[PDB]
Amino acid sequence: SAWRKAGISYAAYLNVAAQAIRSSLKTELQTASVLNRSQTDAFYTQYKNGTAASEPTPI
Amino acid sequence: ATLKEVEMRLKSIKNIEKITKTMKIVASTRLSKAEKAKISAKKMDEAEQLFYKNAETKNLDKELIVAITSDKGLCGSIHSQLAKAVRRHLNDQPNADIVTIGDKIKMQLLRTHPNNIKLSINGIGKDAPTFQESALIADKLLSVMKAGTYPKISIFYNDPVSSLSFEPSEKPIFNAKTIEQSPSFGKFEIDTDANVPRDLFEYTLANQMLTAMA
Amino acid sequence: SSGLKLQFALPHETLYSGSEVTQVNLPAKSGRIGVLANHVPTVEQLLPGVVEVMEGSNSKKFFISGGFATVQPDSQLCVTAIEAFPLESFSQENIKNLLAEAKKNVSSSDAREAAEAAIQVEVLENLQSVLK
Amino acid sequence: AAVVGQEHYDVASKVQETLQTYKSLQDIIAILGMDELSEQDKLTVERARKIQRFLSQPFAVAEVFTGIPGKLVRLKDTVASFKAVLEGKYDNIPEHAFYMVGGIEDVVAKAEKLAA
Amino acid sequence: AAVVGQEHYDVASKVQETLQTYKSLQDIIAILGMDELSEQDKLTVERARKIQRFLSQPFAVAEVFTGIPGKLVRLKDTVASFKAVLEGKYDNIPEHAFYMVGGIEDVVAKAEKLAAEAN
Amino acid sequence: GDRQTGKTAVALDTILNQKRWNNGSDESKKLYCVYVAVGQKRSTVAQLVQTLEQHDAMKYSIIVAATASEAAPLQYLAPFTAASIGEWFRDNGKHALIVYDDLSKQAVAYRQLSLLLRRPPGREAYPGDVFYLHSRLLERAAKLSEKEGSGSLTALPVIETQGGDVSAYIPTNVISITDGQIFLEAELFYKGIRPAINVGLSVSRVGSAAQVKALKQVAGSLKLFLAQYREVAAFAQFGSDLDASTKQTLVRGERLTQLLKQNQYSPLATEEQVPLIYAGVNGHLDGIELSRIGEFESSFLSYLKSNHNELLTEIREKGELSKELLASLKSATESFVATF
Amino acid sequence: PTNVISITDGQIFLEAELFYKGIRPAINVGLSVSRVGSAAQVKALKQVAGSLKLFLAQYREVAAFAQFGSDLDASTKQTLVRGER
Amino acid sequence: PPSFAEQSTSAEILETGIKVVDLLAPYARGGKIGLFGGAGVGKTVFIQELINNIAKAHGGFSVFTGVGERTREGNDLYREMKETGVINLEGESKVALVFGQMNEPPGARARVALTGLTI
Ligand SMILES: Nc1ncnc2c1ncn2[C@@H]1O[C@H](COP(=O)(O)OP(=O)(O)OP(=O)(O)O)[C@@H](O)[C@H]1O
Repeated sequence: SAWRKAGISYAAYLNVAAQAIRSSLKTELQTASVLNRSQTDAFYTQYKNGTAASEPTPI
Repeated sequence: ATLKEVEMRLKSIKNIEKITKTMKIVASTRLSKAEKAKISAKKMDEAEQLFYKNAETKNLDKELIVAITSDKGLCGSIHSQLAKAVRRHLNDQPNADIVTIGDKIKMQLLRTHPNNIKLSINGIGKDAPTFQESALIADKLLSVMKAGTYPKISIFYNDPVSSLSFEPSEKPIFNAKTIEQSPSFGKFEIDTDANVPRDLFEYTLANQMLTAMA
Repeated sequence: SSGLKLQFALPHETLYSGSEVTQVNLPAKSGRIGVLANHVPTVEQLLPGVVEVMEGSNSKKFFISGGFATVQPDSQLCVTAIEAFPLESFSQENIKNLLAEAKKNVSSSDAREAAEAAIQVEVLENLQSVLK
Repeated sequence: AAVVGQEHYDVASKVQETLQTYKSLQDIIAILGMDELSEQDKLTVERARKIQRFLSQPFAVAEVFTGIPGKLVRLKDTVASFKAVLEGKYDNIPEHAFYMVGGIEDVVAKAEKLAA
Repeated sequence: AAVVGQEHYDVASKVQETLQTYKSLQDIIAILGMDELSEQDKLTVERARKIQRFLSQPFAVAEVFTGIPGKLVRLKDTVASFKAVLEGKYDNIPEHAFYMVGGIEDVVAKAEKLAAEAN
Repeated sequence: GDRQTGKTAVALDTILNQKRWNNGSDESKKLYCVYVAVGQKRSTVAQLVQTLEQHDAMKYSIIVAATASEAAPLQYLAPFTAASIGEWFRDNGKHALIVYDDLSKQAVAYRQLSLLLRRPPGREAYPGDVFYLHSRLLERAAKLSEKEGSGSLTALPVIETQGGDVSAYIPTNVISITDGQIFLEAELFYKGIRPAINVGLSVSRVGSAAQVKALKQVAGSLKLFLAQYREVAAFAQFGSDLDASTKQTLVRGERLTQLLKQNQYSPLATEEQVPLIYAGVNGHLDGIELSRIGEFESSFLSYLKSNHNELLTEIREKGELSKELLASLKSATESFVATF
Repeated sequence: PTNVISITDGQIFLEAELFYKGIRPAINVGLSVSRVGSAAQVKALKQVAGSLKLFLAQYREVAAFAQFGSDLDASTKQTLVRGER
Repeated sequence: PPSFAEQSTSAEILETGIKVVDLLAPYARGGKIGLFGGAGVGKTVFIQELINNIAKAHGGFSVFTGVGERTREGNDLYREMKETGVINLEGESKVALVFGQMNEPPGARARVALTGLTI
C-alpha cells in the first residue's frame, strides 16, 4: 500500500512479492531452488568514516 | 635431509596434489552450476540494458563505489586486481564513498582506504546469488546509504573474459534524476503519474547488482 | 515486425527471448494492458497478476510477481520480472489462506513488518483471483 | 571392552577415531585453511582439539615448571568427562579453557574463570 | 657496526632479512605463486627479487662469456645503492633492469634503455 | 604390516574358524593348525594358549615356542622344526595350516648367528643366504598330488615392517617369495577399521581359483565397488557437489567399509558372510544410517537365523548360488531392510 | 648430538634462520629447554615470566594459522601482537 | 660370447605375429626385450602366444628359464603348457624348460640362466 513512504523500495516490493508467490507454492513443486532462492543469509555491517562497526545484522 | 624428512614431505605433497585435484573438480562442478545463474542474470539484464541503449541515459557532471568479490579467496589475481581497479578509479575521486560486497575485497580496500568504506556485506560467496539477496541489498542502499542522493554510481565486478582469462570491469548506474533528463527518453511513452523513473532506477540497481554478483 | 519479439525474462530462467508473439496481456500500473504486434515504445511497471500470452498458438496463462514491461522501439516488448507460474498447480488454497491469516496478523505489527505483510495480503488476495 | 567396560571402550574408540580424522584433515587446513571444510568437519576439528588439550594434566612433580598443582583424576570422572565431550556438551566452551586441567568440573571452573 | 660503520651493518642486516623472508616464502611461491601473498609480503618478494638480480655483477674476466665490460663498483656507492633499494626508491623500475649491472646509476641507465627500446 | 595391528589376531581368528570342521568328521575338510611363536615373550604365548583354551582350539593346536628368553639357534631352528611337523600331516593326505609369527625376529636371530660366526655380512649386515633361508622354508608348504594323496600345507608368515616400508631388505625378499600379501595399515586401525586391511595392496596370485563359489559370484562386484570408491573417497571431505553416481559410490563405499569392521574373536561362517555381501552390493543398505550397520548386520543375521536358516544351510552345503537362492535371498534382504 | 643431548641438563638451540631474521641471539624457544629450569631462576624474574614460555609456544602455534593469512578474532590477534612485540 | 667379427651388422625386425608388438615396439632379430608387468595379466598367456607365433612364423624354438621361479607357479605353468599344446608329451613339444627353483642355493640360481643360454 504505502510501502513507498513506510515500507519497502520497489525492488524490495517485488522481492516481498516474490517471497509471497514462492510462499504460496505447491509444496510438491516448491523445489530446493525455491528455498535457496529465499535463503536470505547476507549480513550487512555499516562502517563509518573512521571504519567503525555496526551490527552484522541479518538482512 | 634424512630419508624420514624427504619421505614425510613427499607424502605431504602427494596429499596436497590429491586435495588440489579434488578441489579443481569441485570448482569445475560449481563453475558449471554458476554459468547457468550468470546467463539467466545476463539475459534478464539485457532486456533493461537494451532500453538504456535506446533510451540514452548518459549523465552529465561525491560518488558511490561498489566492489564485488566473495568472502573466500584462493582465486588468484582477482582480489588484488579488482582492488587495483578500485585504486585506479579512486585516485580520480578520493572523496567517493565505498560499499564493499565481499570480505576479501573489504580487507584489500580497508588497508588502503578505511575512510570511504561505510557499509560492508558479508555471507555472499557460498552460493549463486539470488534476486532476493540482490534486491534486499539494493533496498539497504536506499535505506542506510541513500544512493539516489549520490550523483554518480559505479559498480565494480569481475568479467570472465574466458575460462582462462578475466577482467575487473566497471558499470555505471544512472540515477532517476538522469532518467527524466535523458535525451532519448520522450521517445519512450511514460506515465508522469506513476513514479516510473523513481522505481525503474531501483529496478536497475537491483538488476545490475545481481548481474555484477552473478 | 510481423508479430512481435517477446523477451520474457526472469532471474532464474528467461523463458521467452524475442519469441514471436501476437498478443501479450499484462497487469501493469494502469491495469491490465493487452499489447499486439505493434505498440508505442512505452515503459510500465507491472503489478503482480495474470499475464496471458497469446501467440500464433493459443494463449498461455501465467502469474507474475510484478516487474517491468518495456517496448523496445523495434517492436520488442521486454517483460522483465521474477516469478513464472503454471496453470494452477503451484497455487494451493491451504498454502495461501493459512499464510494469509498469519500475514493479516503480521500486518498488525510494526510498520516495517506491517507494510510488507499488507503487501503479502494483497498478493495472496490477488492470487485468490488465480484460485478464481 | 570385556575388561575396561564396553562404554569406556567405545568412548576411547571414538576419541581415537576423532583424533585420527583430525590428523587426516591436517593437510588441508595447513594449506587451504579452515574454510574449505564442512560444518560437521569443522565441528570435528574443534572437538578433536578440545579432546587434545583436555588431555593436558598438571603434575605435582612438574609444579616447579608450571606453578600449577597436580591433578589426580580418577577413572570414573575421566570416563564421564570424555563422554560429555564426545557428546559435545561443552562445544560452546573454548579450547583454551581445557589446557592443563583436571576433571570436567575443573573445566567448568576454568571456563567461568576465563569470563574475566 | 663498529668496524664497517653502523649504516653498512644496518643495510646488510635488512638485506639478509629480506632475502631470508623470500627464501621462507619460496615454497608457497612454488605452490601458489605471488597471488596468494599478503601485499606487504608481495612487496617484500618483489623487492627481494629486484635485489637478487642487482647482486649480479659483470666481470672483466668473464667478458668472453658476456661481451660486457667489467664493473669495479666502489663500496660507498654500493652501500647507498642498496640503501635506496631498501628504501624502495626504484620499485617502479622493473626487475630486469637490475640484472647484471654496476651501480644504481647503471640501473637507471638500463631502465632508460629498456624504456627506450621495449617502449 | 607394521607392529601391533592384529596380524596375530588375524591369524588367531583364522585358526579359531576351524572349530566348524574339526568338530565335524571330514578330514579332507578338516584343518590342523600350528602356531609358531618366534622371538616373543612368554606371557603373550601363555595368554594365547589360554585364549585357545577359551574356545577349545587346543583340540587341534600345536604350539612351537621360540621366545626371546631362548637361545638364538632355537629361534633359528624352530620354523624348520614346525615345517617338518606340518610336513608330517602333509604326507598323510591331510590339511595343515601353519602360521609363522614372525619371520623378522627369526631373520634377526640368523643374522646374529652368522655375524658371530664371522661370515661376511651383506646389506644391513644380513647374510647372503637369508633369502635362501626363507625360500628353503616356504616352499615346504604345498598342495600334493592325488598320486601322492593330495596333502596340503599352507603357510601364513608374518612380516613386521618398519615405518610401513616394503623397500627394506627382508620384506622385499619375502614379498618376492610369497603368493601375495595381506597388507595392513595403522591408520585404518585408528579409523577403527578392524581388521585394518588395505585392499588396494593386498592381492593373491592364486585368488579366485580357490574361493567359495557362492562367495565368488557376488564378491567380484565388491572389488569393483571398492576400486571405484578408493579413487573417489577424497571427495567426501567437501560439500554436496557430487553427482548421484559418485555420491552413490561414497554411499556404497562407506557402508561396505562399515560392514568390514568386525571384532576380534568373531569368526563368521561363509553362509553368514554371503548375505551381508549380497545386501551391501545390491544397495539395500543405502538408506540405512551409517552407525547402525554393524548392529543391523547382527540383527540381520538373527533374522536369517530365525526364518531362512535352511537357505543358509543350502549355501553352506552347496557353496554356490542357485537362482532360487538369489531370489529368496533378495526376498529376505528387502524384507529385513523394510522391517529395519 | 644424539649422544650429547642425552647427557646434558638441557639444551640451547640456535637456528641460523632466525639470525638472518635479525633475532640476535637466534634462540629457538620451541626447542631450547632447561631440564632444571625455574628452580634456579631468579625469583623476581620468575614472578614476571611465570607463564611466558608456554605463552610464546601457543603464540607460535596460533600464529601458524595467521601464516595462512585468514582473519582471526581480537583475542588471538591480541596474542599475535603481544607475542610479536 | 661370439666374436666381434661374427656380429650381424644390422638388426632386422623379428616378425613376431602379434599386431601391437610388430607395430609399436618391434623386436630385433636377436635382440633384448624388457617385459614389465605383474602376474594375472595373461603374461604367461602372452608368452605362450609368442611361442606359437614363432613356431608357426619362423619355426625356431623356445627355451624358457625360470630363475627363482615359484615352484607351484612353475607347476601351473608346465601344466598349462601341456594343455595349450606347446608341450606335447607324445608329439613335438616346441619348447625346452629349465626351472631353477627358489629353494636352490645361489650358486644354482646364478647359473640357471647360463644353462638356458647354452641350450
Ligand atoms: N578386529 C579387532 N577387534 C578388536 N580389537 C582388535 C581387532 N584387531 C586388532 N585388535 C587389537 O589390536 C591390538 C594389536 O593386535 P595384536 O597384538 O595381534 O598385533 P600383533 O599382530 O600381535 O602385532 P605385534 O606382534 O606387533 O603386536 C590388540 O590389542 C587387539 O585387541
